[PDB]
Amino acid sequence: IETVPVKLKPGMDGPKVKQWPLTEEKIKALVEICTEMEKEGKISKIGPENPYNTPVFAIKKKDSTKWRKLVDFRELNKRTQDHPAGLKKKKSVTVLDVGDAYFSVPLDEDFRKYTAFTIPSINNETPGIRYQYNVLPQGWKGSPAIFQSSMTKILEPFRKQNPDIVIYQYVDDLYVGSDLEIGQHRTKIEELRQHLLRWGELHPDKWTVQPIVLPEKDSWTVNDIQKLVGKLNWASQIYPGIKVRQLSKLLRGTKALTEVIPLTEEAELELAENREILKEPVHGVYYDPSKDLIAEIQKQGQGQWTYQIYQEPFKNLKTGKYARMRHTNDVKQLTEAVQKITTESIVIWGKTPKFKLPIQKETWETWWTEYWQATWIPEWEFVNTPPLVKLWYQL
Amino acid sequence: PISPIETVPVKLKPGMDGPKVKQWPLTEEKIKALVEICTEMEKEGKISKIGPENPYNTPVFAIKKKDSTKWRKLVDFRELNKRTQDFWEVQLGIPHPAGLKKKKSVTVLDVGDAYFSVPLDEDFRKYTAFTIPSIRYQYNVLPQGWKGSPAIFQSSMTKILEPFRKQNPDIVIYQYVDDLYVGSDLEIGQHRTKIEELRQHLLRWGLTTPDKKHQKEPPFLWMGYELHPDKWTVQPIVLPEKDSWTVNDICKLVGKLNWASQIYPGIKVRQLSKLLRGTKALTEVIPLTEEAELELAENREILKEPVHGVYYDPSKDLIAEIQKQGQGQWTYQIYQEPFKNLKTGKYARMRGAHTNDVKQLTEAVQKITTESIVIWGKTPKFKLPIQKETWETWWTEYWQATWIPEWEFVNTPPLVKLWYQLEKEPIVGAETFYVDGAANRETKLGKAGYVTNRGRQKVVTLTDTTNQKTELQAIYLALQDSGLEVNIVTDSQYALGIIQAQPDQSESELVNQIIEQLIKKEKVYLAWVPAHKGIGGNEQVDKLVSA
DNA sequence: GTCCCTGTTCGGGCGCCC
DNA sequence: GGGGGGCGCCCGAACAGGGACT
Ligand SMILES: Nc1ccn([C@H]2C[C@H](O)[C@@H](COP(=O)(O)OP(=O)(O)OP(=O)(O)O)O2)c(=O)n1
Ligand SMILES: [Mg+2]
Ligand SMILES: [Mg+2]
Repeated sequence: IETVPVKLKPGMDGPKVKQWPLTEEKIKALVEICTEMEKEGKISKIGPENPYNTPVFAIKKKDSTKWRKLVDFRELNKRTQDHPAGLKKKKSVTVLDVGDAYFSVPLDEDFRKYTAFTIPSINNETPGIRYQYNVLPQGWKGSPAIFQSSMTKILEPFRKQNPDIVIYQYVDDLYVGSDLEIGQHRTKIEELRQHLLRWGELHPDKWTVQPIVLPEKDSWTVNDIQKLVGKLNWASQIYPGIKVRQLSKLLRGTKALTEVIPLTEEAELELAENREILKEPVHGVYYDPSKDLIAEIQKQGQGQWTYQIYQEPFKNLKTGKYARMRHTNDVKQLTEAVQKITTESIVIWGKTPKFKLPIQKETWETWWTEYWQATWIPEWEFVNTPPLVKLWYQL
Repeated sequence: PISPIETVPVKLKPGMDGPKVKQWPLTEEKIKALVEICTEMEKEGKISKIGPENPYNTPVFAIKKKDSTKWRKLVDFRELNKRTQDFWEVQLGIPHPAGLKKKKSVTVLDVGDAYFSVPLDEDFRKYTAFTIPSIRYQYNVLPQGWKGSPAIFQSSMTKILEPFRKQNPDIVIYQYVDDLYVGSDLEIGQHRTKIEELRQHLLRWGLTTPDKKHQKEPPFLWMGYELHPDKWTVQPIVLPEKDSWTVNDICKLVGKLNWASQIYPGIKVRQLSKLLRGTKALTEVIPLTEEAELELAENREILKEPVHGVYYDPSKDLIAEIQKQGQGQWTYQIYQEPFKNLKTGKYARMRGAHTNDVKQLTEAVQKITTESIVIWGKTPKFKLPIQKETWETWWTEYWQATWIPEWEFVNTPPLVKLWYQLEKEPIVGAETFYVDGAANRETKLGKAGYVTNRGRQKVVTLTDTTNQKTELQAIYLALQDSGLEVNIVTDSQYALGIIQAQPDQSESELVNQIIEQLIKKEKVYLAWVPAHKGIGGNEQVDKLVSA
């Protein structure tokens, strides 16, 4: 088949990211997967005169005897030349991995060199083994694009036959929502997979926001109120309606932290007012597809994680909470969090967020691939957060 | 002979042209050596004489080789290298004897004149023009001084070995440039037959294997080690002994010890390492500190004793044990059977202006894990001098995600501990201090001070300071003037973030003094409040320190 | 905006291997 | 004396970001 020419963004050069060390398990898998891909003409061996590189690793689904290869194409995607509102409302949504579909389309010869990657060896027994792609690579943003036309053709009948079903794709992923019973949904999914075979679970209606909420108690110490005023002072950035004037007034003087303060009539009111302001939703937040979704996550402790998505500060598109059983592995939990938040954002806006991760770069890089199960990878950066904001979203 | 392998196409960077560079003057002894080498290569088709139709040129010299009875022709291609395209290096690291498995039969081979067996691209040959003066040539093979040569050689060597590896999946070939360690589970006779097969295979591809460099019996010399059948050792290390030390000599001593720490436990180099903190040139002499002087002897003593590593049994677990050396210095041993080290090492990086021993221990674990993954491709089990409870406290309290993989406590002091603990709730019957700082950006003058619920107030004037500093000074002063239990309220995110992280060491004299106080105290509680919102009595103290 | 502090990255010197 | 690539180690420059202040 003839190939679509593909460009880099102008003034931009191909990726040059160093491969990280892999475990024996992942390397054995990769070497296995790669030799087959080489037989099927899908990838070719290349030299070091190709100066590009993109990291590669591998993930093992659940309890299975099958590894999926996974190329970190985040950089390449950034450098590569350049949504169903109903889907977030289905009672059930299944995610299928239709990446295989891509290996059937060839890839622009003049582009192949940017898809170079390297298999490492245990103990550097040998130099890296370098490959490049000859077909459309999973994980590359160019892949759904080129293949979109053929993707519509596969589906148009299934859609005609099932007009109540919404099918969405994000790179290697097919998101499929229905309003059916389970079993009816599942049997319907097996239908699409069988329909897909001839060509060659989520519950977005139990997604919940985590509101800001204020302590309720019968006696207040100076400390209780000092915390309260500070938390409200910050919240008043997210809701201009909040006020901490009356409550401040009680902190007139210079008093012992454990002194109890009887709440005045006004202060009792301002407090009631504020409780209500927090219930009334964030006015004026318009999703902009020309800007990046930022995600912040705060570790709350004891398996509780809180998160917010916004493109501009204090202008949250969403704010959430993430609960987990209270041998807890913080790093495992955080990457399970990041995966679930990315999933939501793909569904709600069909785009991945930039994460600000509350962890040390090296801790995270040492371990996150042990817990990854997605076919995509969000951009991210690392932050040592003000322990101020942790108390703000505290439940 | 020259490999019949395909060349690897290379090119200059765009807009660039080959190197024109005068051949600096050589010693006679070397010119004699070079024509000896050149007349030989030229017969062998490895270099070609050029005419005037070649504009370019690049210097050339020769250093004796390691045996020191033969010479190595080198070319200072520093300039050509600036103008040659980029390569992606394919050599990802360095094989380590501790990652080798026990083999029934072992061999070590070198290739004879390795680079000069691999053909260089035709179109790129002109740029290699050089001149032997007493006759001027270009290269037809890879030269030793070009930045293309290592990756091209390493990659070619890998292509050449692929067929053999495919055919002999169970013979293990550690390939380091042209060095080959070949191991098998065969009896010596059958192994030797396989080695002949390997050698003929390399010969058909143009790579000779001189018997001089063919090891057949142990101990094998390989990558700077000696490999005996059940143990390995590093080749003897020799530290300098000057009575006057320069930066260069120091750096040369640091390196040699770092290298040593892979199998000699206990090595430390902090005292040495700081010496070169300000020093701005290799030439600069430096006086040893009594501290550093003291280190060297400790190390110098460590080396005197005999040590070895063992090979890796994959059917047994990997264990790593960490010890604390004080000063942000850590040592580890990786083993499978006790008192039989696989290898050793040290961690000593200081990440952060402020930190404590639990963070540093977490950084050690991360480092050893990454390193274990490279060498054995799996994580070790840990044995750490930290109580399970200590870790849990830290993990609970800490606001970052943090984690150590499977591990077990080992009561080998000095144990790692948190040195103080902020109260989660305000302390009843503890004086409340409202601290604050202000500083003038222009004049650089400041004030730190507090106000207490018991009527006390104090203000201290500072010089050459910063807002952040005044804010830290205010906290210090309140710790200084308070009893063993104090409640402190600050409006400084900066200060609260530092202290709340429970550091026990800091680059900062001030934070060190603060840390000192915090440890002396029975109970401390740090509250934050937002500034300039008239909150009492952050309000009253803010008034005092601003003038 | 500026100044301050703290983090990352990248480029030096050395070590070791070929 | 004058070269190359890899990994390691330390160090100091140049950033990048956030808070606090004019
Ligand atoms: N200081 C060095 C040492 C080696 N090499 C390269 C070029 C060599 O060809 C190759 C392998 O090194 P050897 O010491 O084995 O040297 P040769 O294989 O060139 O020669 P010999 O026949 O003496 O082994 O690594 C280099 O560029 N610089
Ligand atoms: Mg050789
Ligand atoms: Mg102030």
